[PDB]
Amino acid sequence: TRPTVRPRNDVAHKQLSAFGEYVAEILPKYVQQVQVSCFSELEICIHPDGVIPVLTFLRDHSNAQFKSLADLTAVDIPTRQNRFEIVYNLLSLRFNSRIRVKTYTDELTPVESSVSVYKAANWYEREIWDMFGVFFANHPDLRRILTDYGFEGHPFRKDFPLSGYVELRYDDEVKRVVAEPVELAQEFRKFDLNSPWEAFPAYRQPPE
Amino acid sequence: LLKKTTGLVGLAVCETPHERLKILYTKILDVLGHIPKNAAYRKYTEQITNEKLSIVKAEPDVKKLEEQLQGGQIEEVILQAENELSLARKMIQWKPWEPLVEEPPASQWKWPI
Amino acid sequence: TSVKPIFSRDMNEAKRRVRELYRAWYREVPNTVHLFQLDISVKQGRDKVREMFKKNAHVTDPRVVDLLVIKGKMELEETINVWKQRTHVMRFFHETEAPRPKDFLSKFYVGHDP
Amino acid sequence: PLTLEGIKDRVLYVLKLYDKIDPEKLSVNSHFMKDLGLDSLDQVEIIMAMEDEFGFEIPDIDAEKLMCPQEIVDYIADKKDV
Amino acid sequence: TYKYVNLREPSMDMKSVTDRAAQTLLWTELIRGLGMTLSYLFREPATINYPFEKGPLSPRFRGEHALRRYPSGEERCIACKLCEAVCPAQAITIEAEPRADGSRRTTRYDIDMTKCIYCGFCQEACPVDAIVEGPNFEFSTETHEELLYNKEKLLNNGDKWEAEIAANIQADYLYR
Amino acid sequence: ASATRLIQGLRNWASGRDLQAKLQLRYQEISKRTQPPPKLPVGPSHRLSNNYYCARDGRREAMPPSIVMSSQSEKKAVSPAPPIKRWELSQDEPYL
Ligand code: SF4
Ligand code: SF4
Repeated sequence: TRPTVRPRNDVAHKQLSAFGEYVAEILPKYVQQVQVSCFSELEICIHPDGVIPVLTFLRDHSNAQFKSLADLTAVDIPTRQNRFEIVYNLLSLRFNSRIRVKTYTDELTPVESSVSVYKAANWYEREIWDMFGVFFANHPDLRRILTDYGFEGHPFRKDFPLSGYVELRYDDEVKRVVAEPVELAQEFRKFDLNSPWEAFPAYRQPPE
Repeated sequence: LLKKTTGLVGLAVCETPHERLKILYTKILDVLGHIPKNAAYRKYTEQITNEKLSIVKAEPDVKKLEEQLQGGQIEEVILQAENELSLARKMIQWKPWEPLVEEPPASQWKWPI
Repeated sequence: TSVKPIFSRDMNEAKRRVRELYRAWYREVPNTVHLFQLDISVKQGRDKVREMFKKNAHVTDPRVVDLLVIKGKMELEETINVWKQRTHVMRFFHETEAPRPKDFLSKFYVGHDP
Repeated sequence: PLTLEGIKDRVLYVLKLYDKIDPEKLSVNSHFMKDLGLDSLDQVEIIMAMEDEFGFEIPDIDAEKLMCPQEIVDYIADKKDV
Repeated sequence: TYKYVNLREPSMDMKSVTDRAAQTLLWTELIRGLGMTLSYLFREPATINYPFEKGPLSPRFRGEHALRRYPSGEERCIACKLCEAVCPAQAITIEAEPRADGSRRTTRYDIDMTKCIYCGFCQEACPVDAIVEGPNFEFSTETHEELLYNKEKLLNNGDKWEAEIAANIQADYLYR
Repeated sequence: ASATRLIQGLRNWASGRDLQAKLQLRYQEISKRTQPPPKLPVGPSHRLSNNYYCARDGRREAMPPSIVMSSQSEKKAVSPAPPIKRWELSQDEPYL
């Protein structure tokens, strides 16, 4: 499996599994899962009441020093009752490593803002307000960042349509750019592309 | 030897790094004694802080202490000691050695769905 | 059924926040009609504010009306600070849109929508 | 603001300029919700008209308890000397 | 494995101090900047004489689309819709039916040239080299719907540019 | 390239650099616009034997992630990796 297959990094896998055990046993109040991917990325799935105590740990602890917040992300998964999956990506420049801190909320439960840990989060979770509708409590300036000013709805939710509900055009009667319900001259064509044969037997879920 | 600059902007040169590290490490251990002994955070932080304090007590030279503390400049080692102290003072108030406050739902971390 | 709130503990604090947001909008409407130089009256804009508050009047969940108050404060902040233009303020008034058929018979005549 | 009769006449003047209240039922003891038939937001904009007239801010907890003109004039009397 | 930009401690002997003060008072680096600008004044400029001179292109260039033909007059498109399944913009609309001799041929082959991102996934997905993205880039219109090509416009681009398209494919196809 | 030697010397004096050795206009030193046809090589899996795809199936060696902890002694404190080695200053040009 040399030329076309990605080489497995067992050293980093062992080190990240050990540090995942380390974080899981220092903070058992909030750590719910710890997993390491086959391409060696550590995920620490925590409880949403421990957003600040976990992230302040990894930023400040001398065996962690995750001083950089690379990215902050939500993922809409509507089949869960807590549909939004808040993803922190952290970079330790000291130990040359990356960690992922995952948590969850629904539309109505607020998540605590992590600007007290990473000021970088000030826009990112604000984008999570704009795109997903997740509210962040004790945020300095929480408002929209990317959508238009009168925009109704949160676009990256998966029940939100691809084109929106409204569209703009200039109207010379009122001398104004106006919004109207969206009509497309050509509809977006939906492609059912998924093959009915199982692609990956390792990821098979057990039946009912 | 009076290192002229640390190279990092906003991080000034520490004139007496050894006594500063000793004071910060003993203050870390004094704060960390208020955590219960069964907590893994106290065990691990006492272990690494005792290692760092013994390395600081074992080396008079500044640059050799920088190579064997394995944390870069000595001033960012001091900065990390201050961050660890502030962290431990927060960990006393948070009490995160307690059991898990709430189980996630049954398919909460099931991927793919 | 034990959930974590946003700001309000029950519906009374929630209605208090709804009421203070309504006060802020009601005070703001003449300033909005002046500095955006809108071609509506002050009474017409205040009727639109009353309409936008009565549209959400059916909600009994404190978290949902807390988010409605938060989004109303965001819209008010985009209004007071001139971040909206005249167009974003006048999008509440669907003025270029033709009136939709309401009864059964006109909806039968125009098309297939129920 | 000096005399209570002037404050009562001024409260009633603000209420009779407010167009939704029928002036036939507009009395000193006329309740806003169950007698006059107003929305809650109608009472809120009545209180804001009273702040326009009298010139001081009325908070939420002591404007929710102003359901008639007599409660309003007693509030304004209790927040001033008279 | 790293270097320090701008970590030069200047000399404080009277030679270097007087050099820096003469630079301050006599504007040495300003005359260096004037000298570099004067140096480009006497260079031959890089300006080509468009429209008479043209910018250099390669045979891989991805410009205007064209439906091609086999060397008998028969069109190459066998209505297989791979170019519209692969199309990242959904610019290609295809409808097909068997024509009067039973050949699998399109009746609708539309490309919206204002949706198109000109990335050439259609010509590399095409199994029979029917759709290509030719070398024409000077096809600006005065109206939006003139950039909404049907099958007639694309087959006319093929008939218009085939003498060039076939040579470009001939020059490039051993890299494909 | 067609500059006369008076303007060429004036230009080299004004720039401070020998400009003719490195002209930013391109001339006959560049490649031909017509090239011979290539013969591109094949990859390592272009073999007629010992080339079963189950021995070179990269996507089907991807495993689901190993769950290290799940909520259903005097061991050493660990870091996510060894600490980063201090970078060496450039031997080429450190500006020192
Ligand atoms: S142009 Fe090519 S890819 Fe597209 S339908 Fe025709 S034959 Fe298929
Ligand atoms: S070049 Fe790309 S975007 Fe344009 S028609 Fe081809 S596949 Fe579609």
